[PDB]
Amino acid sequence: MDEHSCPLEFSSYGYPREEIVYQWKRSSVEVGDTRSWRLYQFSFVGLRNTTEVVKTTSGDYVVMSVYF
Amino acid sequence: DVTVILNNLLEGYDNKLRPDIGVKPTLIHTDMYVNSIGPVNAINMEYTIDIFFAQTWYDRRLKFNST
Amino acid sequence: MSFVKETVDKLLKGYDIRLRPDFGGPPVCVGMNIDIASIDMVSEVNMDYTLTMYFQQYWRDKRLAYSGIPLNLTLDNRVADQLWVPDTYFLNDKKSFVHGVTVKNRMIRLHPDGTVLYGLRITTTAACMMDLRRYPLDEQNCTLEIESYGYTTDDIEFYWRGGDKAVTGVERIELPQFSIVEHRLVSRNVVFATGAYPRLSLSFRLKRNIGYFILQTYMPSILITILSWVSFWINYDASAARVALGITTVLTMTTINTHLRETLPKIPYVKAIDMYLMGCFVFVFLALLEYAFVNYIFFGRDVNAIDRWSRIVFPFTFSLFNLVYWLYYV
Amino acid sequence: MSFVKETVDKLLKGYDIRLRPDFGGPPVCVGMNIDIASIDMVSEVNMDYTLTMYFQQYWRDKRLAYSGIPLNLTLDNRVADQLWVPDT
Ligand SMILES: *[C@@H]1O[C@H](CO)[C@@H](O[C@@H]2O[C@H](CO)[C@@H](O[C@@H]3O[C@H](CO)[C@@H](O)[C@H](O)[C@@H]3O)[C@H](O)[C@H]2NC(C)=O)[C@H](O)[C@H]1NC(C)=O
Ligand SMILES: *[C@@H]1O[C@H](CO)[C@@H](O[C@@H]2O[C@H](CO)[C@@H](O)[C@H](O)[C@H]2NC(C)=O)[C@H](O)[C@H]1NC(C)=O
Ligand SMILES: CCCCCCCCCCCCCCCC(=O)O
Ligand SMILES: CCCCCCCCCCCCCCCC(=O)O
Ligand SMILES: CCCCCCCCCCCCCCCC
Ligand SMILES: *[C@@H]1O[C@H](CO)[C@@H](O)[C@H](O)[C@H]1NC(C)=O
Ligand SMILES: CCCCCCCCCC
Ligand SMILES: CCCCCCCCCC
Ligand SMILES: CCCCCC
Ligand SMILES: CCCCCC
Ligand SMILES: CCCCCC
Ligand SMILES: CCCCCC
Repeated sequence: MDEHSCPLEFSSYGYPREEIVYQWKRSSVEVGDTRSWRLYQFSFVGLRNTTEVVKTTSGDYVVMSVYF
Repeated sequence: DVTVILNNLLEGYDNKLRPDIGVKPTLIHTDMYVNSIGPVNAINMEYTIDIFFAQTWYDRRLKFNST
Repeated sequence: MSFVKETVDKLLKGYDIRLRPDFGGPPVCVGMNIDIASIDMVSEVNMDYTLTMYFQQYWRDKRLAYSGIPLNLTLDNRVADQLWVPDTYFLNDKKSFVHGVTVKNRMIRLHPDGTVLYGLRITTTAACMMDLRRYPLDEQNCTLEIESYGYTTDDIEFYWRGGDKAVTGVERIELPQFSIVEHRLVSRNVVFATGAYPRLSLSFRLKRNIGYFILQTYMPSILITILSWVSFWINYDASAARVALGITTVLTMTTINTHLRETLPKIPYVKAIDMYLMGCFVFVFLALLEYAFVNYIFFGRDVNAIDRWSRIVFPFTFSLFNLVYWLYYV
Repeated sequence: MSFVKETVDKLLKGYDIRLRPDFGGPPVCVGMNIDIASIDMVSEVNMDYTLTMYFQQYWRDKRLAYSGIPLNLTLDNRVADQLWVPDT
């Protein structure tokens, strides 16, 4: 009876927040016909979009993530 | 026409450096289209996903005027 | 000898891979052919199938036209590096490769009219969903979709060369569990707001063969269910015998269930075989509950009424359940 | 704007990838950081474990020194093929 929010997150590897900044263009992200997806254990409830800043030894990086 | 323009843009343009190296951050607009969220392999705590990932930005060095 | 050499030398120069044939002209029409060598394995767990095939494209290029040489030229496959080819690719691919031994399994052929035939030996793990709601009594609808990554229909067009004879070698395929029933070719254009992209589709319909399950899944379940009904003819005072028979039939059905799922595909998906096994489990459970009632009412509190009616109801109800199951799922 | 360009150009020119920093000098000390992104699996049967990490190495090289550019130069990754790096 478990529900999960699996993330998919990406960012620059070498370029910190002061060099390259990312932004969601419009409408966040698009999904096709969910009936065509290869999910049998689970069912897709809905996704969402997030942007934050992560601090590491190299610097601060803009991390863009999508939760399913 | 297309060949000369194709070869002309490569003059200079050190690709070592990002656009606006000393001016400002390079703004990149990203779009994602999820073809399918593949099977969720709970044994390894992972899941497959197929995406069309399209990123766009601005590089003034690549400007060329033509039809 | 030398005339052929200088002919190909002049052919190679002046040729730009970065530009397609007739860049300012109409779209180049690409005919496509397939010869399937072996469908190696079809997986329900991953919902995909590996397919080894001889893919062939076929397109006219004016730049690669030569005259005075009636013999067809089968150049070295490495020559394909220097020649333009379509951006064809498979949309439902998960992983694919081209065989490298002994040399890269690739071929390029020129013709005196300037036509190009480009063949590759591709092993691709294509993806197709599988409606396993009726497993093992199911038929799958698996497809290979072939499209151009960048070009629209205005720049390149795809069609099946040879029409219905485009794909061959299907008769040479003998899958270990499936039986190919039909294959279909569809050439169309997927239209978006920006423009229309060409697409081809090779769709096989695969029927599953059930004789494995009929002999090691269904027949054992039916015979254990009948051996459970044997309890109703045992004398009502034989508590040890009837309880042992009922509980051991329940244990045997549990064993069949637990060891079956070890062999079927690892998918938490509800299937028809699961319904059949659950129904047989419920029937043996009710068979033991019947003796619970019998022992309490008569011994605990001229065959008795409960056994008399059970002897007809249980076979009759199980036959009705089988009828509904086989009619609904077939 | 092109100052960084020709600065990096002269930095790479005359660079000897063969030799370590201070080839005739004392040994060069290499500092190391690790950021464990995850430990994917630990296998008792194989007696091993998978490990994903950001592995970073710090070292001082006088050939790659620049002035008049008060900013840390993050370069394209392919430049790593053109500079000396430890054989870790
Ligand atoms: C280029 O990289 C250098 C080195 O990473 C940056 O210099 C460092 O800047 C940070 C602040 O952004 C300094 O941190 C602070 O130092 C004081 C003094 O120890 C300490 O009390 C604070 O808690 C904090 O750690 C840091 O000391 C300084 N130097 C070093 C060697 O780390 C530099 O800012 C970067 N960017 C530019 C434009 O140069
Ligand atoms: C060289 O290849 C061409 C095209 O593949 C061949 O042209 C065909 O040849 C067959 C048999 O020789 C004929 O039945 C066809 O009518 C020809 N045209 C087409 C469009 O198929 C040509 O014959 C080959 N050269 C040979 C065999 O010497
Ligand atoms: C969901 C099934 C629950 C079964 C619970 C076990 C009951 C089996 C024994 C019942 C004995 C008969 C009791 C009623 C006798 C009577 O009505 O006079
Ligand atoms: C599982 C369904 C089949 C069994 C149907 C059982 C029908 C039983 C009818 C007899 C009920 C009366 C039993 C008590 C008789 C008595 O008074 O001793
Ligand atoms: C569905 C594939 C065909 C399987 C044919 C199975 C034949 C089994 C023969 C059973 C004979 C039982 C004899 C019992 C009495 C000795
Ligand atoms: C996605 O990002 C855009 C831009 O930041 C934002 O307008 C939108 O509301 C976000 N999506 C959701 C789920 O709100
Ligand atoms: C979950 C599958 C249930 C199948 C029917 C159970 C047997 C009913 C017999 C009256
Ligand atoms: C899989 C559908 C099984 C339906 C069972 C209905 C009960 C029949 C016996 C009374
Ligand atoms: C399942 C057995 C029911 C008997 C009711 C008297
Ligand atoms: C009394 C005998 C009934 C048999 C039903 C198959
Ligand atoms: C094929 C199912 C047979 C069941 C007989 C009771
Ligand atoms: C005994 C009846 C069996 C019905 C199978 C469809």
